[PDB]
Amino acid sequence: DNNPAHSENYAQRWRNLAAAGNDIYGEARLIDAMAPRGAKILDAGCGQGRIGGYLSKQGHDVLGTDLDPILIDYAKQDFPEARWVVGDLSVDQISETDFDLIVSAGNVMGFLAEDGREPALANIHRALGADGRAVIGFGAGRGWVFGDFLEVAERVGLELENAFESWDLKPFVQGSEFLVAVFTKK
Repeated sequence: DNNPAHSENYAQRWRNLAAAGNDIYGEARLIDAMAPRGAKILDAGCGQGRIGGYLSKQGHDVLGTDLDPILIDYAKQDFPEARWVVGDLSVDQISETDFDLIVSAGNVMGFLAEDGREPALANIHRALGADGRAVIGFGAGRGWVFGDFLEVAERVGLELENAFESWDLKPFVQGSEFLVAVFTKK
């Protein structure tokens, strides 16, 4: 009996998040630590803008892209000092470039079709500035085998700089169940 008249408006969203008090900004903290001040940052697969929105509040120039139009609408309401766009990274080229940082923190790789994976990563690569970095974090057993992911990344020209098993920089080791991979361009 669920329908779109059951969802939260702007007030309710804001109050419910402040009242939840959840540690939801870990990924944003890492990107902030890596960023120069006023960096240009792409939140790739941004959902309703949790990471990019936080970054916009730190004075960065943020663009968030996601395929879900309802969530981009929430982002536009919640974070009007950032820029937000509906698009599917596997099929729709990102036309903007020279991003200092690009972050993927969605952790929803299983929804990305196999044939969309290389185009998605080539897309990231093209949007990256010459001296920019891409930081992509997702879990084991959540739609993408880490070795294939790295292979696809390297094939499109994203060069692994380092890898961690968490957004708080614990080292990626044998049997690690999560990957945060940092890439440079070319």
